[PDB]
Parts: sequence; C-alpha cells; structure tokens
Amino acid sequence: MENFQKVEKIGEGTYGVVYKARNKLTGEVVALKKIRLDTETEGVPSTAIREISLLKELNHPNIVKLLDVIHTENKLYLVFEFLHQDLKKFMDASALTGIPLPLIKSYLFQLLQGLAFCHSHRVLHRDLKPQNLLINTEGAIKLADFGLARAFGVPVRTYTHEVVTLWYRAPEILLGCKYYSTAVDIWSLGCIFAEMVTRRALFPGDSEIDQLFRIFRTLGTPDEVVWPGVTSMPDYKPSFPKWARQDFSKVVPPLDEDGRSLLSQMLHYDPNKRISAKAALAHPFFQDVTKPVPHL
Amino acid sequence: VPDYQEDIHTYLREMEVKCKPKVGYMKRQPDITNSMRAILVDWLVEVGEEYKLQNETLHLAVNYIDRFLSSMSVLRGKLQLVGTAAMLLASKFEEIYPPEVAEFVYITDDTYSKKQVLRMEHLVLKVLAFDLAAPTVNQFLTQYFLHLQPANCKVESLAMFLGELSLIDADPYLKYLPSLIAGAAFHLALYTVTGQSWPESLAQQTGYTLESLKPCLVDLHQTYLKAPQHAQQSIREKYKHSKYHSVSLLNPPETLS
Ligand SMILES: Nc1ncnc2c1ncn2[C@@H]1O[C@H](COP(=O)(O)OP(=O)(O)O)[C@@H](O)[C@H]1O
Ligand SMILES: [Cl-]
Ligand SMILES: [Mg+2]
Ligand SMILES: [Mg+2]
Repeated sequence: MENFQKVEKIGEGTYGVVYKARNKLTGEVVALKKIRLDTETEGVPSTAIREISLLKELNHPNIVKLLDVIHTENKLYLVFEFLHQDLKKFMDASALTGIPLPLIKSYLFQLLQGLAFCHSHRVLHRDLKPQNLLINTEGAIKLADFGLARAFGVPVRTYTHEVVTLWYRAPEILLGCKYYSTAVDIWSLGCIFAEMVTRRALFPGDSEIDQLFRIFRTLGTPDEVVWPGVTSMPDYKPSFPKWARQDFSKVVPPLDEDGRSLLSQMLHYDPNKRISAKAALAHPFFQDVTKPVPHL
Repeated sequence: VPDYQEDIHTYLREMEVKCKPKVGYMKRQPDITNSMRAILVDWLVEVGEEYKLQNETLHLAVNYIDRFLSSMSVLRGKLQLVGTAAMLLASKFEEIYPPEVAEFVYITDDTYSKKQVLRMEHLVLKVLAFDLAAPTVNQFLTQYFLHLQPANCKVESLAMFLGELSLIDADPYLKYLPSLIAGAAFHLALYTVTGQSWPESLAQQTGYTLESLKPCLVDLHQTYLKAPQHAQQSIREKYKHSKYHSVSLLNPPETLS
C-alpha cells in the first residue's frame, strides 16, 4: 500500500471504506475499496470472496473494471478503475433541470448491455440502485458494487431472501417466493429508468408492506390472472386492498409510447413474463440510441 | 431462465476447461496418494451431511482441492487442512449460511487451530487467485435434468449419486471434463431407472453423442457395480435416504446399450 496516495474518502460501509487514490509511481487514479479482516474472526468475508471472484470473470465495457487485489493479514484491498461519479449524485445534480431523454436512453441501453452480460455469465447482481452505478465524463455508465452478487444455477435454487435495497426490490421477493432469478435485476433497472425520467424514486417505501402497497397502488394489486400463483406466495394476504392499475401517462408523463411500453414490460408482475435484458435491448425504444455526453 | 440458458451452458463449457486441474498431478506429489485423497473427499461428504450443506458446495471444494494440489506439494499431515479450508471457502461462496470457522475446527476434532485454518484459507485464495466460480458436474446435471418432461426425481437422485461417486476416484475421473462426467451419469441414471437413453436434444446441445460418452460411461458403470465394495462408503450411506429416493439401494444394470 506504499504506492497509493489517498486523495479522499468517497464511500463508507460496515466492512470498510472506499477511497479515491493515485498510484504514486504511474499516476493512475483508482478507487480503493478497503475491507477489514481483523474485525473478522471468520476470515475473508463471503461478500468479498463473491465480489472478487465474480468481477474477475466479468470483462465488459459496462461493468466496472477490477484492476488489482491486495490481500494482507489484516486488510483486503480491491483496486478499481476510477469513474467521475455515481448515478445518484448525477440525478441529484440534475433534479431541477432533468436528464435529457437521449441521455436517459443511452444509460438504460448501456445498463442493459452490462446486465445481459452478467446474466449470460450466470451472475445475478441483486443490488442495482443509482448509487451502485458509475458514470464517466465521456457518456459511459457501468454496473458496480458486486458485493451482493451471486453465481446462479440452471435451474435456480433458493438463494438469500434479504437482498435488494427496499426501494428497488422486486415483488416476488417482497411476497417471499422460494425462488427468484434474473428478473429481480430487471425490476431494479425498471425502477431506475422511471427514476431518471421523473427525477424521483418510483417506489420509496419505508417498510416491506409499505413498499408492496406503493407498488400495488401504481401497477394495480396482482391477482391470479395477472400473476398465476401469486395468491399462494408465502407473504401474500387475501386481505390486501385491491387497487386498480394507473395509466402510465400519469406515472411517467415525459415518456413516449415506446418508453412506456418498455417500462411496463420491465415491471411485469410475473417474473416469468418480465422482459429479459437481451430482449429489452431489441425494444423499438432503442432504435435511435446515441451516446450523448453528460453535463458535469 | 430460458433466455440465457444457451449462453450459460456455452460459457460453462469454456470455463470447465480453464478451471480444470492437472490430470496427472498425483504422480508429482511426494507424500500423498489417490487413496488418501479418496479418504479426504469421503470425509468431506460426511462433513457436508453434518452441516446440511449443498451438494454444489461439495463439488466446488473438490475442484478447489485438486487445483491447489496441482501446483502445491502437501504432506499427509496437512492434507486435511487443505480440505477443511477448501470446504470453508466453498461454503462462503455457495451457501446462504456458511458454518463458522470454529465449527470447521470442531469437525476436525482440534487437529488444527483457527489460526491454521484461516491462514490456509489465505493460501488457497492466493494459489487459486480468487477464481472460485468453477463449473461442477452438479451444475451440468441440473441443466441436463431440464430435458426431462415431466421431471423424474428418481433419475435425478441417481444421476447426482453417480456424479458424486466420481469425486472419490481421481483415477480415472480426473481425465474427464465435468460436462462429460455429467452426461454419462445422466444417461446411466436414465437408463437404469427408465431404460431410456441419452436424448437427442442433449446430444445436440452438448455435442456429445452416446458414443462420445462411452469411455466415461464404461468407467462409471464399473464404479456403480463395485460401489458396495469400495473402501469409501459415505456417499452410499447418504443416498440411502428417502430424500434421495434411496437410489443407492437400486441394483445397477448388468449390461449397457
Ligand atoms: N470505481 C469507482 N469510481 C468512482 N466512485 C466509486 C467507485 N467505486 C465506488 N465508488 C463510490 O463509493 C461508493 C461505495 O462503493 P461500493 O462499491 O458501492 O461499496 P459498498 O459495498 O460499500 O456500497 C459508491 O456509491 C460510489 O459513489
Ligand atoms: Cl442509491
Ligand atoms: Mg454500494
Ligand atoms: Mg455493497
């Protein structure tokens, strides 16, 4: 760690800290993710083991590059390429003006390409949210923070119930399905898409039930017709209020027909009918996609 | 996930070649032997049962072990340390609830200390360079199972049993890729339970014809026939359970197609 100059703390967690740093010898600017092992009587945390092993396989323009791993007795350092900022900070800075539609389309298109690459390499992200998405000055956006990621099997089996951040969490998880898969990542991206368009979180719940109801009030309460098997889910209650589906013209006003079409398919209740990353990329919404530069 | 199924299979077929251990590594180990490796793996089977770990976790641990031994000389007194750290790492990778290190220490009856197991975890990680996401016979099996409609749980239990038996005997199974071992196991299991043969749909997807499975299939058939006589018995005991349809009690076929 002699060769790294810490420039500033850009993130923090329970496992450690994230720094912006520069290589003293080459000048390279990097992101340094520090993970404590001393506070670890369990050795190397499973979260780190998964993040590192899965990132090493994921070589794609829209996935953050892991440059190095430094493993010592007391500490573990992950070295990443440095990007200007995360999508949350960008959205906050754009909260008044709005992100131009051509840029929103470019970001979604890129996110879908990164996600499709993940899924094609049997990796679930499970923590897609704006703060885990990184943008550079040239118009690129990349998936990051694979600390909750997991390699999955075909067919899948029961994985960890407590995963995605509440606001971005899919209804099959909220309702406690024994099985979830790639569709949970698409749901998260759907929420992020709408968030970019409207400048605010689509479903900002403050509890699991509140989260569920916010979804129900917008997309309508699911039934056996819209979602076969739903009334048999572990945390489904027949006493749920029955709300009607809202018109997307009200949910995402700025969005054209194709945008509304794609968004609704990304937020389909039934995981088996929900659009895949691959299919999403072929949606007419993207027929005119360009790569505009953001405004920083 | 039918949209990615094909891509994933293709990817796994590329990875299994990269994560493949060195076929003849035991000749170059000065102190340990195939018989000692068999004893280790048989013991890992029991450990997995004790802690109700996934079969996938077991398969990963074996992969880690064989790759580690492919480049590191290990004395017989330390082989179980390598095995324990491997199971710990596989648990952390694969399980929702990995056992804590103190439990791994306990399961070895204090043969090693916590410090030793943690230090061995570090060494294994370094030697494998954190490349832990290996394809296993298990992963290919579950994909192959999808070609059964409706599903046949007995055929699945038997296939898993046969696949697990292959972990014990480095000679000869180290020379076959997981995808190929999984194909022979699936065919043999299907043939035994239903008298049917490896599907045309699987021949197309995998590129393996029934003839290309033959070499591995002949070995697997012998292993199956002689299973009750093998020195290691933890897998048979495991698969006598009703949750596995007591498939280890089924009589293997005398001859093949
Ligand atoms: N490669 C990077 N370039 C720029 N900023 C980063 C990078 N990696 C992380 N960050 C910043 O640090 C924050 C936390 O990093 P992350 O990898 O998400 O760790 P955690 O698991 O603690 O969330 C991110 O929200 C982001 O703002
Ligand atoms: Cl966020
Ligand atoms: Mg994060
Ligand atoms: Mg994280």
